[PDB]
Amino acid sequence: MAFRKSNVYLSLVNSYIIDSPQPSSINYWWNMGSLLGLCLVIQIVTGIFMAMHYSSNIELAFSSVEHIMRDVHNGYILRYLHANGASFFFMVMFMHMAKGLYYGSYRSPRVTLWNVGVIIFILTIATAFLGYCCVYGQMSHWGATVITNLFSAIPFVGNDIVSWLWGGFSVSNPTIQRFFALHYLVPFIIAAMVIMHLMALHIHGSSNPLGITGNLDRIPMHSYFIFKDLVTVFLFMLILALFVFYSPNTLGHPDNYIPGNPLVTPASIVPEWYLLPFYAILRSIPDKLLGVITMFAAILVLLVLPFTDRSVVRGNTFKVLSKFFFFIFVFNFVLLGQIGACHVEVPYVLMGQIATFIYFAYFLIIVPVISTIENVLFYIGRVNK
Amino acid sequence: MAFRKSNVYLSLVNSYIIDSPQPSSINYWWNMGSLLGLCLVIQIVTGIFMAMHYSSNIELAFSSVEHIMRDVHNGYILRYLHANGASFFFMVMFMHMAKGLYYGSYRSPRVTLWNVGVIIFILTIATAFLGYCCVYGQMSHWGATVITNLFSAIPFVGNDIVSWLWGGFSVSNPTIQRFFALHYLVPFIIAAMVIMHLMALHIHGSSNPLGITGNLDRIPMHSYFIFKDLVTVFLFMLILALFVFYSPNTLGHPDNYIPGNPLVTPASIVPEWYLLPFYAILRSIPDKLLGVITMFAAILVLLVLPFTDRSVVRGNTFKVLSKFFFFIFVFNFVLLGQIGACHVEVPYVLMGQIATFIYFAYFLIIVPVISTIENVLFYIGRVNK
Amino acid sequence: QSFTSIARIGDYILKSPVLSKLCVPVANQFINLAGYKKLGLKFDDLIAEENPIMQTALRRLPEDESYARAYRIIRAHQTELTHHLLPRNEWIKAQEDVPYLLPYILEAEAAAKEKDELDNIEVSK
Amino acid sequence: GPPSGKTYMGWWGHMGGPKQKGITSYAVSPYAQKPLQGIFHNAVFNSFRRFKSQFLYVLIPAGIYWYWWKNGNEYNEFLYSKAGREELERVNV
Amino acid sequence: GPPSGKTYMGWWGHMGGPKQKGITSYAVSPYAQKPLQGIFHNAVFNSFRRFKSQFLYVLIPAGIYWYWWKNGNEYNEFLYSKAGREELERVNV
Amino acid sequence: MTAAEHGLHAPAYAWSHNGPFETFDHASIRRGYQVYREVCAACHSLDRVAWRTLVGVSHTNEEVRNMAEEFEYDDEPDEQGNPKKRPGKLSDYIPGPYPNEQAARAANQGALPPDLSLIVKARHGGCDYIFSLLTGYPDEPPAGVALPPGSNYNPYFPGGSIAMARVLFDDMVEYEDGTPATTSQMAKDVTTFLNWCAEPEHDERKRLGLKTVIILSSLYLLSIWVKKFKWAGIKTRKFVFNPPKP
Amino acid sequence: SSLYKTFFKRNAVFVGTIFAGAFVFQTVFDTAITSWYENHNKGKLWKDVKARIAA
Ligand SMILES: CCCCCCCCCCC(=O)OC[C@H](COP(=O)(O)OC[C@H](O)COP(=O)(O)OC[C@@H](COC(=O)CC)OC(=O)CCC)OC(=O)CCC
Ligand SMILES: CCCCCCCCCCC(=O)OC[C@H](COP(=O)(O)OC[C@H](O)COP(=O)(O)OC[C@@H](COC(=O)CC)OC(=O)CCC)OC(=O)CCC
Ligand SMILES: CCCCCCCCCCCCCCCCCC(=O)OC[C@H](COP(=O)(O)OCCN)OC(=O)CCCCCCCCCCCCC
Ligand SMILES: CCCCCCCCCCCCCCCCCC(=O)OC[C@H](COP(=O)(O)OCCN)OC(=O)CCCCCCCCCCCCC
Ligand code: HEM
Ligand code: HEM
Ligand code: HEM
Ligand code: HEM
Ligand code: HEM
Ligand SMILES: CCCCCCCCCCCCCCC(=O)O[C@H](COC(=O)CCCCCCCCCCCC)COP(=O)(O)O
Ligand SMILES: CCCCCCCCCCCCCCCCCC(=O)O[C@H](COC(=O)CCCCCC)COP(=O)(O)OCCN
Ligand SMILES: CCCCCCCCCCCCCCCCCC(=O)O[C@H](COC(=O)CCCCCC)COP(=O)(O)OCCN
Ligand SMILES: C/C=C(C)/C=C/C=C/[C@H](OC)[C@@H](C)[C@@H](OC)[C@@H](C)CCc1oc2c(O)c(OC)cc(OC)c2c(=O)c1C
Ligand SMILES: C/C=C(C)/C=C/C=C/[C@H](OC)[C@@H](C)[C@@H](OC)[C@@H](C)CCc1oc2c(O)c(OC)cc(OC)c2c(=O)c1C
Ligand SMILES: OC[C@H]1O[C@@](CO)(O[C@H]2O[C@H](CO)[C@@H](O)[C@H](O)[C@H]2O)[C@@H](O)[C@@H]1O
Repeated sequence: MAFRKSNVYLSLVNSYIIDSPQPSSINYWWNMGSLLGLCLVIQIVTGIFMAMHYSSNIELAFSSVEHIMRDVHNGYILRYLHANGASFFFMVMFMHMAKGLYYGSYRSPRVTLWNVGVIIFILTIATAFLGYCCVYGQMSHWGATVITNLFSAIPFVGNDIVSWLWGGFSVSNPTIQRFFALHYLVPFIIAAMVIMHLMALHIHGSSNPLGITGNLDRIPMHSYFIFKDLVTVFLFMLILALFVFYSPNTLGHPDNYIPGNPLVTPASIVPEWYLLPFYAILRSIPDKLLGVITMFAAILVLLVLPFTDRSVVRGNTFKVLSKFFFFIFVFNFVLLGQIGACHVEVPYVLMGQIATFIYFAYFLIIVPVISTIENVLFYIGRVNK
Repeated sequence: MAFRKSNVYLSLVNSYIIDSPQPSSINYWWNMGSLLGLCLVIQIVTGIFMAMHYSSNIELAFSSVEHIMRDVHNGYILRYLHANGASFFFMVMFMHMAKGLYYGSYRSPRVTLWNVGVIIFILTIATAFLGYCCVYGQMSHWGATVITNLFSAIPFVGNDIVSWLWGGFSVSNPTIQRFFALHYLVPFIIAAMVIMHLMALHIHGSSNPLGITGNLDRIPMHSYFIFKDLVTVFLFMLILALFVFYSPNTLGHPDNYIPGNPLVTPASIVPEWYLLPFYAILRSIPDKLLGVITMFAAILVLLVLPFTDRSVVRGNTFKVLSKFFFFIFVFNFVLLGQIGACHVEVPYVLMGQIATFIYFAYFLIIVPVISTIENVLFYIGRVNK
Repeated sequence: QSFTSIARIGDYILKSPVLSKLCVPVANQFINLAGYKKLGLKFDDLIAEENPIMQTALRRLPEDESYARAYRIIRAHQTELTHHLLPRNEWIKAQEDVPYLLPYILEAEAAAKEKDELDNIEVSK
Repeated sequence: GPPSGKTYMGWWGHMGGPKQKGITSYAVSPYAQKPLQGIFHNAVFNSFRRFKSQFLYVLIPAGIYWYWWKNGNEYNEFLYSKAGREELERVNV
Repeated sequence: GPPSGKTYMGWWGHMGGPKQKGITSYAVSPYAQKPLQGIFHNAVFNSFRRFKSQFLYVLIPAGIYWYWWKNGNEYNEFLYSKAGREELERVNV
Repeated sequence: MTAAEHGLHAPAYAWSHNGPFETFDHASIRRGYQVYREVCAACHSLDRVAWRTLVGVSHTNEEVRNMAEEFEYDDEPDEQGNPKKRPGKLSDYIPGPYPNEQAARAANQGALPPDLSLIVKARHGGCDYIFSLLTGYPDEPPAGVALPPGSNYNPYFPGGSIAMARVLFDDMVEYEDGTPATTSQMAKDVTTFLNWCAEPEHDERKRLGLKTVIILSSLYLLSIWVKKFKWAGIKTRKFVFNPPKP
Repeated sequence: SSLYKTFFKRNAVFVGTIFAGAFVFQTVFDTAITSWYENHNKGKLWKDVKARIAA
């Protein structure tokens, strides 16, 4: 037997990266996974190196990031890579998830795979949030305040949890310092979940754009997909380099270049772009508690897809109605994000409420109705009886 | 089949902790591994929670540990658990390694298991070093100073490596801040290494006190060993509790209760007890370069044992000469530690030099000579001609 | 260390009256102090088996002795786990502590040695 | 290792697919093929055909959403101009 | 699942040992045994068994090292007392 | 190392807080503070100790509030930006005697009196050493020992030559509770107070230790009994061999 | 032991009861320890000294 298959350690590398039987027809959309792995490594490495020059003290945080920006050799590259890297991490993750909805990657026998993914998504969002808090700009402070306060909605113990998360009367020293400690911790938890993710992927293998069995024609991971993934890796690095060196602050907010001030919430306050859709959902509900529940349900409803998809075939490739409504969903998500960046004003408030409804209706009403209808369309459109 | 065997995640738990076939006769010495797992968890959990109230800046480091001792609820418990925990971690690792030496655990087919273990030992010592530096007491400063300087012995690039490690002209702010960053990192690498350790352990299973095959009589891990391990878990906790609440500082040095001072090295300087033997080895060589080499070789020589043991049977249980020299070695190791705690004075210097030679001679001379003699003794003591 | 090597040195001593009168007694003492007989094991039962030579030997060992070996091993692990010794009347006696596997081991070792030599023979044209 | 829970995928030699018979495949070494410099003129026009079968599934919804946004954004601008303060006061509170 | 290497240990049903025949074993339910009193009957009585059999292999090297330590420790004490400064000047530099 | 260089070993006194079940003597802590304030404070700081920690330990809320209000601290500047002072509060730390290291060394012939907040844990010997040092100054150094101009002989100090002169003398303080203020009594009292400064969690630490050790001791014995039960079938397992027929 | 049978009758104690018992044990055990501890240290505690200092 070849040493790569016989050795205890290399055999794992071989089964996941070398001899892994991949469906011959997977397209570039199946390259997002490896790209997400790259993102995690970029975040961890750039983060550890910056951590070496960081001070979590609330009185020293902002200045310590400025110290990295000015005094640390190549320090601006670390920060711009880390910061822009976060956004790219989310853009690639959204595409990874979208790819899933589209090709029915969430359905049997891959539900465990999908559920772990939803878990990872939540963890990543919390991580990115904790990270943003460590800069301690104006957006950092208020983001920390709003988000920790999200828990004050829990009845009875509500305000107690917030006080506990803060470690005091308001977002202050104890909060920033613990948030840095947790920011360092979660990425390793995510790495562990990614292993669980890959474990669940492995026993069933990847699906393909045709939505049918790939067992009749598999090709090895090595060379074919190792080199195909390299294509997207370089593209990913090219686009990211463009932002890091030429437009480092386009995806950010100017207000975060201002030290946190406990007495002033800027009128120009806006959440990080990747959280806008969820933020818009929360604002659409004129009730505190219902607002936070709906926003959290917006993430959890992703778990319902395996059951509401009544279709007898996996994927949207051969489904006119599903393909159409899928894009309604994508652009509705984008719109929810746009509403998020707007002020709570007349036309926008209604648009957000209707878009929020469409967001939930997609998983709970549209998918099951459309899939059922298509099941019957495929049948009567050929069966002659 | 049972869900614990068919589920992708549970089957891992089942194979390592439930249905795992253990030799029916493994004694309490085989409980040290589970204990090291507990230590790692204890160290990580307590470290993270303390991390929430710690400041790496060389000016706030010492006082932030004092802040954890005085202002943090149960903070002194966290710190004493962490500090005393580190000590117990080494006492248990020393016993685990000694168990390995005595029972020929390092012998084929468990060589990789042993080698990864040597890796873990090194990472664990480096982690402990980095953690001690974070306190920033007198011992911390000078320990950071002496140990980083170990690399100045590398010819040519030696001094650059040290300036690079320090991040300046001497152990200072950038040194403590990166050391804390690194202290946070390595425990996660050790965990990764522990998983590799267990993977190697799993393909061959544990050995036993008789040194012969355990294949004829195995009993499941669950119940028998899950409960046998619980016995040592509680005794470990009881003893750690005795130190933590009743004698929390007897294993440390009072000099680390004095803030580090770059201009004064205390005359009472002494390394942490678990590092004393290696310290004694280095101190025995009247040459800078040769001194660091020999000290590092003292750890690496553990790698030669699989090849220097010529015995035709695994383990010391039935070998009078091997048993006697095994204890010479153990006691020589304790003496090396006691020598380390003494001053560089006449009787002690020669004793250390002699003990250092005994340490290396055990692996390179005594073991191969004695094992060869015992092979012949077992033969001529029965065969007629 | 190979058994061929052990045997070569051992036979040499065992044939020499001078060395034999000097060493054997010390060896007898060593084996009694070793204590494996008190566990009911024969020396050959102690040989580490996780290597090709021993697997070959254990394969070739006749059925009946193989079942006997298995019993001594199982009985030993049980005795050892209880922290006792077997009653004296169950201890292996010196007469019984016979090198039953040794001939199979030496045979396997010689075959591998030849195979190694033949795999690396040089040719003189 | 322990008994493995069976899935819908196997490995080389026992992939889990149906028995294959009667199908023959042929392939030529990449080393013996035209140095991939024949992407244009031979099959450059073959493109567009791919994104002509799909553009409507993306474009119509994108168009539906673009106008909904453009329509609401203009209304907002009017509501907040001197001219719109009349309607703004009514629709607002 | 991929083919991994062979080892000297298998799993329940194919552990890797020789074929077993002729051995019969017996056991009794822990529920039917005398409510554990063997902690102070056959544990304290059989106590010091593991002691008197092995202690010499530990005690002799322990004693050798302890003596060497005490001897060198006392020599140091003398070397640094008033009575030892003469021999101290000699053996040192 | 010579005896002089080592320093005299400090004997073991019977501190009422020595022992797994003993708390500090709070009356001794309270008396110790007085000795610190009236005798040591002039040269030694207690920087890590906040007034509020004395409350409920050696003084009442009122007593500490009044003690703190006798000291000035930098307040927030006025509306014009000019600096202003304010009376201390429970949240403040016991003020030191010197503005900086330079001023301290100047008032002590180049020597720097260390902060005593951790002195008990920062020296081998603990309380025994502190007490022995404070009460161990002889009237004159031993014969043959030349003392550096500005130094004082104390056998317990490594080297024997210490920059601090003996400061404790019979009845230099008048204890509030009428206790005879002898040198050794004062030494005993401040040392006790200094131990509290270094280990304020002491009393609470030992109380939890008793709880923790009783639970774990029980847990340990329990686990042994349970283990023996789950292993009873294996421990008494019997084997019999009947050579199979060929 | 019939003392055990009357409460659990040949069944092992269930989690709910175990947890419930743990809650009762914490309260009762703490009180008993604090009580023993404070009494062993009578005259030394601040509350005891505060009573003394009355002038
Ligand atoms: C956004 C900020 C962060 C993200 C940065 C990273 C971006 C990567 C994500 C993009 C992605 O996944 O796109 C996938 C689609 C699907 O494509 P497909 O149906 O499987 O491909 C058939 C190939 O042309 C076969 O052709 P090929 O022989 O493999 O060469 C393909 C093409 C690949 O180009 C790429 O870089 C891949 C996107 O190279 C070229 O000839 C053109 C070079 C510009 O690729 C597309 O063409 C997009 C269509 C909308
Ligand atoms: C400073 C930091 C220290 C941290 C480390 C703390 C953990 C220490 C681990 C101790 C250890 O590994 O020692 C193992 C040896 C080997 O022992 P053996 O051959 O396998 O046992 C036969 C049993 O009696 C079987 O007997 P058993 O029925 O399983 O009960 C055994 C005994 C176990 O006690 C323990 O907790 C084990 C140490 O329970 C009792 O009866 C004690 C009642 C008070 O046990 C000994 O001989 C101990 C002397 C070294
Ligand atoms: C919490 C909720 C998570 C979900 C959030 C989702 C957010 C949206 C994610 C952003 C990007 C959207 C990615 C689109 C999803 C995958 C698209 C896809 O797979 O398209 C496949 C389709 C044709 O593919 P076929 O396999 O069916 O072809 C068969 C040939 N016989 O090929 C096509 O349709 C053409 C490609 C379409 C490009 C996508 C355009 C939308 C771009 C959004 C712009 C972002 C604004 C900032
Ligand atoms: C870098 C390299 C590091 C390695 C250095 C070594 C680590 C330092 C040593 C620390 C303690 C380790 C003690 C030795 C390890 C356990 C030894 C062992 O496994 O002993 C087994 C033995 C009896 O067991 P048997 O199975 O052989 O009995 C025959 C039954 N038929 O059991 C016995 O013989 C009794 C065990 C006696 C232990 C006494 C140990 C003395 C240690 C000094 C303590 C240090 C504190 C200052
Ligand atoms: C850091 C996060 C993640 C990493 C590193 C990761 C990585 C991967 C990898 C390597 C693959 C195989 C190749 C591919 O399909 O791209 C994969 C497949 C998959 N992942 Fe993820 N993933 C992550 C997050 C998620 C999330 C958030 C979801 C869903 C909510 C998800 C859902 C899926 C699904 C369903 C598949 C199977 C797709 C198919 O074969 O059709 N993953 N992932
Ligand atoms: C793997 C996922 C990670 C993500 C998604 C992530 C994301 C972020 C985000 C959003 C920020 C704010 C960027 C800005 O606007 O300045 C940030 C900051 C920071 N992160 Fe992370 N991070 C990750 C991992 C890590 C790790 C492992 C460390 C290690 C300690 C780390 C250390 C830091 C530090 C020190 C900062 C502050 C300096 C800065 O602004 O870049 N991060 N992180
Ligand atoms: C974080 C530290 C470590 C962990 C968690 C760990 C854990 C374990 C565990 C759970 C076992 C099986 C049960 C036992 O024999 O105790 C084991 C076995 C073993 N470990 Fe480690 N170990 C560590 C470090 C080391 C080191 C430093 C070495 C060697 C230099 C080592 C050598 C071995 C060997 C040789 C065995 C097999 C023993 C036998 O079956 O005879 N381990 N270890
Ligand atoms: C294998 C695990 C670990 C080991 C062996 C270890 C060891 C040490 C040691 C020896 C010290 C100095 C103890 C003292 O004298 O005060 C220390 C301090 C410290 N460690 Fe760790 N550590 C470990 C893991 C962690 C982790 C994961 C973190 C970070 C989340 C952490 C954070 C700290 C902090 C905050 C200090 C300073 C407070 C103190 O002095 O205890 N440690 N560590
Ligand atoms: C009873 C009140 C006092 C206490 C409890 C006290 C305690 C101490 C202690 C424990 C040391 C540490 C010695 C060592 O390094 O081991 C010390 C040093 C010192 N003390 Fe005091 N002291 C007191 C009053 C004073 C006074 C009034 C002054 C200032 C005139 C003074 C000046 C010094 C100096 C200069 C040192 C430096 C010793 C050296 O390094 O040689 N002390 N004291
Ligand atoms: C990293 C490693 C750290 C720890 C390693 C130690 C391994 C032992 C884990 C103990 C789990 C016991 C579960 C038993 C079980 O499920 O069997 C259940 C029975 O469980 C019980 O009776 C509960 C007894 C109380 C368990 C004590 C908790 C241990 C304290 C935790 C300390 C560990 C840090 C099956 O019982 P049955 O077989 O009779 O039907
Ligand atoms: C969180 C962790 C997730 C899972 C971890 C597993 C992932 C494995 C990734 C690691 C890839 C690197 C493998 C290199 C090892 C291959 C060589 C080898 O195993 O040789 C080993 C010896 O290895 C050693 O001594 C050191 C171990 C290396 C430790 C690396 C940090 C020989 O072992 P061998 O397989 O040949 O045994 C049969 C021969 N009688
Ligand atoms: C450092 C980590 C190293 C990586 C090793 C991973 C080992 C994991 C050890 C812990 C195992 C404990 C959790 C396993 C959960 C078992 C239940 C399960 O798998 O149910 C799953 C569904 O699980 C989910 O939806 C969410 C799983 C989230 C896990 C969060 C930790 C049922 O999966 P099922 O096996 O029945 O699939 C049948 C085929 N259609
Ligand atoms: C110790 C760790 C803790 C406490 C972690 C808590 C994690 C909570 C959630 O993660 C799972 C949460 C981050 C996630 O909710 C699902 C996001 C979508 C929340 C989106 C979000 O962002 C905002 C933001 O970023 C801002 O910045 C300036 C300002 C904001 O209002 C003005 C918001 C905001 O109103 C909302 C809803
Ligand atoms: C960024 C990461 C870095 C630089 C990691 C470096 C790792 C180095 C080694 O770990 C692999 C090292 C810790 C290990 O050497 C093998 C130890 C046995 C070193 C033993 C050691 O301790 C001392 C010590 O503790 C002191 O305290 C006050 C003082 C010391 O002299 C006065 C020493 C000393 O003279 C030696 C040899
Ligand atoms: O600072 C005290 C001062 O006293 C001198 C006077 O010669 O030393 C003698 O008196 C001291 C105080 O009683 C003793 O501590 C000292 O041991 C004794 O020789 C000076 O040397 C010293 O500076």
